[PDB]
Amino acid sequence: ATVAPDTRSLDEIYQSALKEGGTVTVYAGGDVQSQQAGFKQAFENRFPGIKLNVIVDYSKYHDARIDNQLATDTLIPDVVQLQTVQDFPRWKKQGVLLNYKPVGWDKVYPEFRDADGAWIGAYVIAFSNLVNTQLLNEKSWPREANDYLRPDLKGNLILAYPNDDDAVLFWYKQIVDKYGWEFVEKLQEQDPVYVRGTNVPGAQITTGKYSATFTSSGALVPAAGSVTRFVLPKTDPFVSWAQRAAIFKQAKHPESAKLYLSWLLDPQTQTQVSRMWSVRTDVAPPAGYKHIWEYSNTRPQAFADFMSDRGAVERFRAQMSLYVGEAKGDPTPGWLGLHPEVPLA
Ligand SMILES: [Mg+2]
Repeated sequence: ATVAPDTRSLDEIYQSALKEGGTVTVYAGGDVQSQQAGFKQAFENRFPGIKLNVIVDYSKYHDARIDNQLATDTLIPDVVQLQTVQDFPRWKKQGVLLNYKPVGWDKVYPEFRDADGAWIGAYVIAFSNLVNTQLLNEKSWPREANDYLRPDLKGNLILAYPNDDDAVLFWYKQIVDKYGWEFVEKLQEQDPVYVRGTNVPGAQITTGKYSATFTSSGALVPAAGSVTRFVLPKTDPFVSWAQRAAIFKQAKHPESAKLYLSWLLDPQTQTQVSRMWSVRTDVAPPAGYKHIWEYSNTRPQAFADFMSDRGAVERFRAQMSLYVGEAKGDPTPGWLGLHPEVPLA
């Protein structure tokens, strides 16, 4: 089906959405439900009477959950938004996605959108250095990969399990490409602490238990008095991608789903709610930064290309497992089962 970019205002979409019962359900990729709390609060304040029933789980479990619900005709969500970006062209070809070009679709950087409107990049996430600014002075913030091998960072590092999250894994793929397996070998001698949940390193660094990590997201504009800082490398690669979102063809609440996606793309949402880069060409990067596509030391399309070859990803993941061990501990989102209809208690 051929569609044109939505020309309606948010309020015009919103009045139309209100007829649907006052709830839109979103299966969103993430480590913990709290990561979506800001979006939920902003959305529900902006559109009174419509609840953003967003449900967080690892992307690698949400996509399987959607595949199984499709197979059994028990589909629950209106919208899916994940970092497993290779799923979206597959679901498109399967015919289960609603072609919709949201408000602002024309301004989305072309590689961050499906040409027919089958899916859209919602916002940009990047994984790189996160440092404790009270433990480390600015001149000593580690920024390059080999900075983490210096003696005064031994025992002071906490890291997300690369074998539990493919975006984390891709950071290592790039670094091994450049510096070889010797980097991973030397890194283990630093006695890093590995954890599940990409939220956890930043959480424990904030409390002062660790000094730094190199596979974390973070605010480009930190809040006043923040003890942490997201810091890019000067030269070394970092990971970035556009989180992908789509509406299902069988969505029970298509107008509300449309509202959500159009709201995500709004310039205010892109700069005031989303905490990193925007997918839009007409949205200024935060002061001090360039557009994500202007950094020579990251390539969002490289993550997508990586994720398309499951065999290559698996082989690299398995080798990393031999260096860091099996991913230990409980899954941070909790265990949602096959048919979560609301967030966990
Ligand atoms: Mg030792």
